[PDB]
Amino acid sequence: PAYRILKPWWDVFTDYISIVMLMIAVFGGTLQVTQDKMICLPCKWVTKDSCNDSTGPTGIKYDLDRHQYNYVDAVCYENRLHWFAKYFPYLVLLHTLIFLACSNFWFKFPRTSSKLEHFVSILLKCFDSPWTTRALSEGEQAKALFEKVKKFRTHVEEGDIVYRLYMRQTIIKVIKFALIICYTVYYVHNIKFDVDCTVDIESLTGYRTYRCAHPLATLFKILASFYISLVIFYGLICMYTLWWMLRRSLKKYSFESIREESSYSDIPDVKNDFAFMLHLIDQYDPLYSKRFAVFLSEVSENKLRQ
Amino acid sequence: PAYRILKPWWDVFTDYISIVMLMIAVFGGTLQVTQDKMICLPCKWVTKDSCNDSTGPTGIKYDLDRHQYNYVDAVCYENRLHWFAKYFPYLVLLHTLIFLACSNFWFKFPRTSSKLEHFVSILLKCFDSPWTTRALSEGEQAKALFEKVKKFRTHVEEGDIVYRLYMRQTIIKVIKFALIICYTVYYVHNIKFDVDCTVDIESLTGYRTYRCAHPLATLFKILASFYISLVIFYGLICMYTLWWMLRRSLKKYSFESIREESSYSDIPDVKNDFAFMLHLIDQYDPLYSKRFAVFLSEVSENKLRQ
Amino acid sequence: PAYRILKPWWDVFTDYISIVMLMIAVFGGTLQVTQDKMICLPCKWVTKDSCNDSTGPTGIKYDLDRHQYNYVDAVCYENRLHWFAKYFPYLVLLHTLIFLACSNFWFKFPRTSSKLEHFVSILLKCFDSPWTTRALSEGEQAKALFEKVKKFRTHVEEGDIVYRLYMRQTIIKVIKFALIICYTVYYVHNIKFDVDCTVDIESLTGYRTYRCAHPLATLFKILASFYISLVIFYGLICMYTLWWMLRRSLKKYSFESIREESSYSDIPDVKNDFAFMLHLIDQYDPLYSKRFAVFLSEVSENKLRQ
Amino acid sequence: PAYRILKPWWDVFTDYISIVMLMIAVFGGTLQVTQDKMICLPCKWVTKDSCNDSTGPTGIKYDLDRHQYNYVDAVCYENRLHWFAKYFPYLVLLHTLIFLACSNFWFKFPRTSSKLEHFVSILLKCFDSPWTTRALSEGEQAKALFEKVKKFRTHVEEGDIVYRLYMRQTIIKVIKFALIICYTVYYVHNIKFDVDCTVDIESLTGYRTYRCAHPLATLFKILASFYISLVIFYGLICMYTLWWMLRRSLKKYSFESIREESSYSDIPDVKNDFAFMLHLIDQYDPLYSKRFAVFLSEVSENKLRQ
Amino acid sequence: PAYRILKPWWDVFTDYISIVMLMIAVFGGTLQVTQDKMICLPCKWVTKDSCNDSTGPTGIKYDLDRHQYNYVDAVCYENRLHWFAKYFPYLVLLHTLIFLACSNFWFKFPRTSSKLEHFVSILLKCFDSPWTTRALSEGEQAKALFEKVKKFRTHVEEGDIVYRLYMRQTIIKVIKFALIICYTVYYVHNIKFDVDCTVDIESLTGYRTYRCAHPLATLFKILASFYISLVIFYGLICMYTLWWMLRRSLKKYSFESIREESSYSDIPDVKNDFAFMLHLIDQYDPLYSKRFAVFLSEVSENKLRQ
Amino acid sequence: PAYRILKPWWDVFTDYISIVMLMIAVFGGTLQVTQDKMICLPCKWVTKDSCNDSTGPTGIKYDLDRHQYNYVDAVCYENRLHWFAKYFPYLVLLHTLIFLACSNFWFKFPRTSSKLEHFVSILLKCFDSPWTTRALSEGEQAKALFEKVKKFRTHVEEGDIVYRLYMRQTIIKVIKFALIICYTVYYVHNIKFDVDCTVDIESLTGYRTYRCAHPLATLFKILASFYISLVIFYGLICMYTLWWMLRRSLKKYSFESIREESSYSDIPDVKNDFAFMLHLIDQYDPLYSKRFAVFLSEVSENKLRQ
Ligand SMILES: CCCC[C@@]1(C2CCCC2)Cc2cc(OCCCC(=O)O)c(Cl)c(Cl)c2C1=O
Repeated sequence: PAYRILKPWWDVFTDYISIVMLMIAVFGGTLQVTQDKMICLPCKWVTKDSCNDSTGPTGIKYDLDRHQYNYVDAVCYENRLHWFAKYFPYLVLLHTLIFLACSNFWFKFPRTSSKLEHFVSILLKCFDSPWTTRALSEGEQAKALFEKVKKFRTHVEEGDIVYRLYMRQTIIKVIKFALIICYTVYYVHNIKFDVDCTVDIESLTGYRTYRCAHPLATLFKILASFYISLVIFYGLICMYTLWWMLRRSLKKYSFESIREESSYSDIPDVKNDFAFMLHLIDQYDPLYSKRFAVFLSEVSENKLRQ
Repeated sequence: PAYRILKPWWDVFTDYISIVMLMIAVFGGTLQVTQDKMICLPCKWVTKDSCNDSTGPTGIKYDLDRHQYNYVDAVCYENRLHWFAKYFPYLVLLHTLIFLACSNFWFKFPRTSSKLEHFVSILLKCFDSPWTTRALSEGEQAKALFEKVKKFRTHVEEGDIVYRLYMRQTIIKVIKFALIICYTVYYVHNIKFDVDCTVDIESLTGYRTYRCAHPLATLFKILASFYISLVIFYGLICMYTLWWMLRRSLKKYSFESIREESSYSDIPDVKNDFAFMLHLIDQYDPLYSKRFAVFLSEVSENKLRQ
Repeated sequence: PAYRILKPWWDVFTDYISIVMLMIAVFGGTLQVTQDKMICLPCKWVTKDSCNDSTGPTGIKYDLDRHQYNYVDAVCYENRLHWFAKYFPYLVLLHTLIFLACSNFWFKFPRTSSKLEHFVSILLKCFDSPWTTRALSEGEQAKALFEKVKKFRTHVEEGDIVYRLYMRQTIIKVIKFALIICYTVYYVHNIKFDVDCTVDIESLTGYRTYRCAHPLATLFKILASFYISLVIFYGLICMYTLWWMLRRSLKKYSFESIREESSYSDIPDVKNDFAFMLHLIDQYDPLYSKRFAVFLSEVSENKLRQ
Repeated sequence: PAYRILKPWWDVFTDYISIVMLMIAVFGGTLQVTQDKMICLPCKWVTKDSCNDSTGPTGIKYDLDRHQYNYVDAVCYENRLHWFAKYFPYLVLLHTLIFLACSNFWFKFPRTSSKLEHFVSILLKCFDSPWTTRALSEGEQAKALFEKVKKFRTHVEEGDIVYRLYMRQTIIKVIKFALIICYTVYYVHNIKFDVDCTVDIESLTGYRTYRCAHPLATLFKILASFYISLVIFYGLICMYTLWWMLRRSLKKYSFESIREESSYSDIPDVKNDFAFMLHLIDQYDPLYSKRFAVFLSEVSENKLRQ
Repeated sequence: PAYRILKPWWDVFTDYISIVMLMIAVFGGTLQVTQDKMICLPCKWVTKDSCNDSTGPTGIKYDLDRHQYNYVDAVCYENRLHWFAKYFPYLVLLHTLIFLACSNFWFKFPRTSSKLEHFVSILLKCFDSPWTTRALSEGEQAKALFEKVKKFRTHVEEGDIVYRLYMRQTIIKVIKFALIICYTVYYVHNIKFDVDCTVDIESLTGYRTYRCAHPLATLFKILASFYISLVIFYGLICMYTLWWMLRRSLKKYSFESIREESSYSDIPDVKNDFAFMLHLIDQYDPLYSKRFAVFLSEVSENKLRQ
Repeated sequence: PAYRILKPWWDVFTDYISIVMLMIAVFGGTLQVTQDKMICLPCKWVTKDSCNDSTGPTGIKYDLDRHQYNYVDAVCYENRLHWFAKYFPYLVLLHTLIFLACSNFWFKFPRTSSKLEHFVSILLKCFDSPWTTRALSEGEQAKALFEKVKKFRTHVEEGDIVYRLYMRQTIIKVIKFALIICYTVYYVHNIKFDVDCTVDIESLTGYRTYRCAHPLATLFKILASFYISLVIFYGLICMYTLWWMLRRSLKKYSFESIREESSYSDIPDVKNDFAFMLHLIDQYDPLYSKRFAVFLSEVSENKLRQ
């Protein structure tokens, strides 16, 4: 609904990034179940579990059918291949859904969605107010507004809940980024084209060690190296937020910059949880606060009462 | 329709969980009919239905074509493989559709949908009522409302039907969870990569026992271990409900907390099935009851009659 | 359109059942054209068209290529396999479309859709009628309603057509259920995994008899055993209907239960085809008849005329 | 748009039939390009281009690779297979699109869509007319209607164009049905499972004659035998139309059955092309003519003029 | 938007033809990337790059594996096959998109879309005009219309731009048709089933010449022969247009046929680019001009001024 | 929303081009993951890593199975094939998304979307203004408009931000085009059908060098040669823009061409960032400026004040 203004500039970049993070999780995923087979050949000559080396030349005959090649692929794809290479597309999906759903969980929990639901309502109407024109430079209906916003100020003034949740979201969408890099940089070298496996199934095929190949290992390094670069730019967004979300100390509002402009001084600072909801709407666009900066002044209420 | 308020906080978490439970039933299902073949090799040397064990090495030749390998796969996939491994994706779909449809069956049965249909109607209007402003702090049209809600109170006051059905839903969406864990934890070890089969078809192939492999056995342990963890968190939701749905004993309402605020005392407790429909809307958000806490007071009716 | 009230409780269960009956006809169908191949091996040793029986063991060599195996599969899938196993998904689709379309054919035939089209119209307005409030406890516009419903009573009072068609639908949606069970229970044992075929093509392959396998035979027994259980529960719905649709003998209406409540006695029973359209709307919810139980009373017409 | 009334009962059945005719053309078509391969084996022993006939038995070795089998399939699928078996799904699509598009071409040609566009307009308003209530039993605005329909009668009264086109549609949607049966019954026996081909490519494979198999030949007989039965029932619809479209001889209208009911006699028969547009709307439902049977009577115009 | 009237009868046929032209470009295209492989066999005996010719018979053994057959297919499909056979589905798509997009480019270029945007606006209102009723047989608001259309006549009267573009479209959608036939008839014989190739890769396979087969060559002759017949019927549409678009010489309008009917003579011919926009709307349906044939007459303006 | 007028003619062509650029990135991409295999044969005779050259002829036998051919394909597709041939479809997608998203980023950044959001609003209303009719040839409500646009002129008059961003977009959507041609023309010759590889895996297969083939190399030259031609035509669009975006020097507006027409001279030039938003709407269509050319004249304000 009408929550576009409620999202600052930095949380607009993030909503697009958290999609393209998902696009390379379904594209890498459909490409990993349809395919991501392994090819595997035995090594006749071997030295310590390593394929050492060996008129016109001719092929080598291992005397193996197709099902023995297809059996050893599954073994050397299940056992001697890192779980990160096989599950990378399913894993970035699980994480980006968290990074995404955490943002919107603050809009679904009814203890907090209700407070947002009517706060943006009274600001959206106050923006369109003929009296704000005169103050910036059948009134009894407009008096009920003054009593509404006076009630809605005294209704939400007991404690912080949305400033608690929205502070949790940027506390937990930074730890994840700090957790992602802990494992996604430490396990990307595990994926690689050339794979050697040794699985002890001599009884079936006749060989010990099998050199193998993972053809999509190169295409997953690209997505992974494109993913984590699509997550530090994400992480740089949320870092400046907490730099901005604690330096300001916005437990209350500061109307001191407009009280000179209106020259009324009958408008006091709002105590808690009415500032913060207002503080980011001014960070979105600074007009919507100065038109709401008049409904709290009793002189303006008096001039409206006339 | 306008039933969002009618769903408490715990039944909001559940509607999302009952989707992702389904997403891993269609994804595991398309991946089980397209594929989930079995590979199978015979074991030349065997000791009690068990593949015991056995210059440069060379392959083993079983002298089998492709159709004999493709025939024994079907046999050892039909007979010597547990039904739970093959039907897991179809089974969680059947169950999550029950877990899902049971929630909404209370909205379709016309004996009960009708009662919900107009109860939320009179609350949605009473929320938007100018007279509630004065009481919280051409009236003949508003008098018809007082007679409507007095009639609608005496119309629904005979017995409990929605409190019967909505009590059935959380009685039967707990037994299922208790039934799921009885079988889904006891049969997940049945699925496994390495499979040995012995099916007595020597007349066709020439061998008795065949070692086999199920490559998706690892991918189904993950979904199953992800599913049941996506069902105890579900089950923890419905457990607190019955803790909450019996401790309160909400056969009637308790207006005693607002009768001090209004200071009217002309508003009596509603007898049965008008409280419970109101009791969870107050559990959703506690405003919608205090604005409906005035239309029952005859002094307020008298002041409205003026 | 506004026909939801026009459908009793039992025909609400049925509309969902007639979908899931279709879901296992398209899922079983896409799975039967994409696949449902047969595997087939010859039997070197045979006794009366039956594969009798026969250091380390070795494979048996039939000296057949892939195209001879692929040719004999088509033969033993076309000739020695029951049509019910191959066409089950296409057959339940054909039947559920009949079971489904018969329900809605009563809404498309213009001789009967027209009568339904305005009957529900005059009831939907009469439900919202201020005069019904006073009777339950610029009138000239409401007089035209009294003349409309008096005309619409004398307009539809000649014979039964919707009571004829809606009686046909539950006469023909019971015979089908009785026809389904006659063949679907008598032919489900025909589908089975192990198949033996004998097709007399020695000239091409060299063998007489071929043991075969149908890997989806187990997955079709499940859908079939799930289907017919999804059709007797359907059939139990329509059985109670005719128990209810003949015991009542609703050729006319019985207003005798409300004539005490209104205490007017100026409202006579409606003769034919105006009761039945009204009789099931009262079976849906019993309010919509008692508000329509006043527009037929000439005293109420007189009090409205004042 | 509002053209539902303009379509009689028989052209309602037809719109559904002309869909399911198409559903078995896309289903038979996707199933014919994805697959509909041919299998082909050579016949070592042959007598006049016919595969005559021929301890434990053993396979026959033709000494052919896979590409020689795959080459001869294309030849014996291109040359020795009837075009009707390969193109049946594309052919019923081409025909059902004609059967379908011909119906709606009468709504697109602007010389005739315009006439339909305002004729249904003046009937749709006249149906909702308070004056029709009194006649069936600020008027100057209603006078303009009388002059509108008098003008719209004299505007469309010169000749027949929609009665020409709609007569063409049922002249050409009967000849096609008569053309379909001429070829679709005479060529269905051409499709059959067992196929023998002889193509003179000894230089490549080494054989003259090849027995073959067409596995979908049985599934196309079913659709074809289901299609033509889905076209004679179609053809039976359009046959009764011309029985009905010529027996009536509806070059003009006959208001003689209502002139007794109104007892005005100031309403004359409409000459041409205003009757036929009205004649089928009465065949849809007979109410819409008797309410339009008053706007042409000058006494009614006079009583409206008062 | 409301541009349906703005399209004559001939440009209505064309919009459907330019779809079915596209339907056989995506159907022929999906069928050409999924498949359209080539089969290729070597010719042991050859005379001048031509496969000349050559108890019970036996197969010929070329001693080739599957990858040598799969390598020579790509070569003889890339080199010795005409580009028209491989790219026909992609080529008719490119052309039909031009034939299609050129029609609608006249609606997107803002220099001309603006002129169309308000011309149809003033005609759509003037069609619904009570004063046209009297002339065909609070007026100050209608005076502004007379001044609007007098202004909109003097606003668009300087030169021809839409008559320039719409003349370009039928100049360039005839040259293409004349270009299509120049190449599509001269290259359809290139596609054919039997293909002989000779590619000089003896070093890999061992043979010089390879007979091949293109199984879809017959299905592309049908679409091509169906396509070009679906483009001359298109081309016959645009030919009559220029016969009609130059014979008339519609640089201005001719109101001489209605000036007798109105008998006013105060309505002069519109100079340029107001006639042509009006000339084709009369060619669509001749009513919309005679109702617009009154707003230009100063006597009608005078009678409206009264 | 209502931003169609805000986009000049050249940025309308571009929005379509930036789609078809994407259509050949998803079509080339689905065709590159589904397929784009490589075929590879060894060369028995070789001279310096080059396959030199070599009764009836017979095939060459390399004594290789299918898995050795399938292993060497992956190697010679991963190592000896240019990254541009494999990643071309993924690369044009990444670039066209930038070319596309950069255009619309100027509409999402809230510091600039807000300014556009109300500028087009006041022009869209002023276009529909009765007073503009008189000037081109309850007014207190129209006075508020004059004060609104006087305020909205003094509100946006401090600096340039949208003229900064929209200047950045055409500075960065020209450098990319200049960067595309730097690499896309220099790397298209890398893709080619015939490929020779040499990868040093003698230990597994037995050969050193393998001739290979890339069958889609011809289909990617076409898309690439079609792509870059679909990007210079794009690049020609943005080049004329900067020719037009600097020659005009539109830091302010020039009302001198209309001040003769109105003959008021009370309308001064707008200083900065109100001209440019207006300058391109006049470049779209020159009407919307002359109707907005009156609300700034105090004589017109005075005549409106009367
Ligand atoms: C005698 C060995 C050399 C010839 C081949 C070689 C040895 C094994 C393969 C090549 C040809 C072939 C083709 C086959 O079918 C291909 C299915 C692939 C698909 O489904 O795409 C099968 Cl089964 C077999 Cl046994 C065989 C052979 O005897």
